[PDB]
Amino acid sequence: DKYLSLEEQSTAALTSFTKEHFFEGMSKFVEGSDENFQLVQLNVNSFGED
Amino acid sequence: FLRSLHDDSISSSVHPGKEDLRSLSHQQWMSMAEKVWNTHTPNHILAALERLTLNSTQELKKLQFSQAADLSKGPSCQLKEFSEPITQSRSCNESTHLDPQET
Repeated sequence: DKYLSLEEQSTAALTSFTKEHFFEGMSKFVEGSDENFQLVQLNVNSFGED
Repeated sequence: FLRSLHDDSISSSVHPGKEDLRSLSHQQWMSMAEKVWNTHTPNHILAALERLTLNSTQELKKLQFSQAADLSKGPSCQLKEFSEPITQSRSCNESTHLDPQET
């Protein structure tokens, strides 16, 4: 129990890290959407102004 | 041990004779793990694991803050000369001559 919850937190922390550093622009959109966490197909294309 | 398995899986170099050594290492861990469960109470072991887990989480957060700081410091920042030669800087080495990293 308590231990497994801590591990979940650790996993959550690892997940946040992986999002920020491997998936460049996403910090802005994390707030609102509650429900169905569907794995939004991170179209890589947009960044380069160039 | 797991890391060693990992590095090997990644480096495709199946040196013939490594299996005897793996088994031994695996047995060594098994003995140690067994000893741990014989010597200490399950309650204390789990408590120890909880703490290890908290530590591990805190380390990850620190790494997140440190990497964010490295991305925002895009270069205007001037080479401040700070002084004492205290830290060896040896780390896992010593290494960092490279930063010519001119943009």
